[PDB]
Amino acid sequence: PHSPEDKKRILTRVRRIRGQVEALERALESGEPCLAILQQIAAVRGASNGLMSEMVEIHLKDHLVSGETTPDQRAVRMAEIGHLLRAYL
Amino acid sequence: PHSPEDKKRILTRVRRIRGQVEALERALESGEPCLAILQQIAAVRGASNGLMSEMVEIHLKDHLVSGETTPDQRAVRMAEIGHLLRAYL
Amino acid sequence: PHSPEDKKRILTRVRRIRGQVEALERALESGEPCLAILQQIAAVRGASNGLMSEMVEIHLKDHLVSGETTPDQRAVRMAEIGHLLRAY
Amino acid sequence: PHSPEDKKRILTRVRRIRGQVEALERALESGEPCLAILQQIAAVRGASNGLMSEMVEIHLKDHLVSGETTPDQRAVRMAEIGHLLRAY
Repeated sequence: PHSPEDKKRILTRVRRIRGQVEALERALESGEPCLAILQQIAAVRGASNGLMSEMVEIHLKDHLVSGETTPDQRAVRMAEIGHLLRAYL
Repeated sequence: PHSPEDKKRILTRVRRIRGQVEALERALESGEPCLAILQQIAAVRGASNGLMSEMVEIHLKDHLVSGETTPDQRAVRMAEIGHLLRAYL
Repeated sequence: PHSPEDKKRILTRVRRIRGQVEALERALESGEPCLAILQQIAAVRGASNGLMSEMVEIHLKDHLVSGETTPDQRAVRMAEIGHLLRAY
Repeated sequence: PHSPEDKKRILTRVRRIRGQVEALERALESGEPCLAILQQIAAVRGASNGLMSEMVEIHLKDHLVSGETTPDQRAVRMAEIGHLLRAY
């Protein structure tokens, strides 16, 4: 995220997830039911996906859309993400 | 896909999928075992995913990287597919 | 799918997919815009997933839930399906 | 997870996720480049997915396969998980 507001809202998502992952680690140590564990992991998966989507859009918008850039510059930028994107599906 | 070669290899992938979807429809009519159908379905999901990844990459290369475009042009192009990408994950 | 009710609803999904894929093949043959093509491929991927889901739930219910089975019988049936679930 | 080995290996996955998320939280606080962050976020998505996968397989084996259960018991257990599978 380039702009402060983007940085801000991504950090907010990450701290939420950290909290979920901490709650999940507690439940494993404390021997909480298998069902609950499965549910918590599903919540973490959903939130990680959601974070990935927002972050992909921010990155593309910041590096491929904005700025009086050249196609050569944007090609390098696209290549850096290409591996990430293939994996995303 | 803009270039003829890109159009060609996507059409090639789609025809492959058509073949699978045709075979699967056959297996359903023919009362073939459930496991096989589940498998054939899994292969179609797999090829559909792979087709998506590749097309996303081609589209991003053709509309966001290539061409002496303005940031305004790229924003319209990015918005046209923003929804697809969110949906893609 | 075992039951007629589950068998109709799966075929209906496939024929729907068939149609989308033929339309997609048509748009590629006719040289239509990238955007249109991207959008249909995305609709086909989505329909592929929905179908995978409906079919997984059917298979689990038919082979793991229904029937007075032994854990051994269910272990075999589960194993043939497990790798698929991992990929999904 | 029921067995100690399935319990250890899931905890090990969660702790590694914990680590990645704290590392990610760190890069954001410190103002590191966009690309690094996208990459770390992508590794966490990947790890979340793998964990979901492993846990689904563990849950299905422990509650649908193992144990002299009735189809009625398995139906209740299956329904509790069905939604999760669809979204997955």
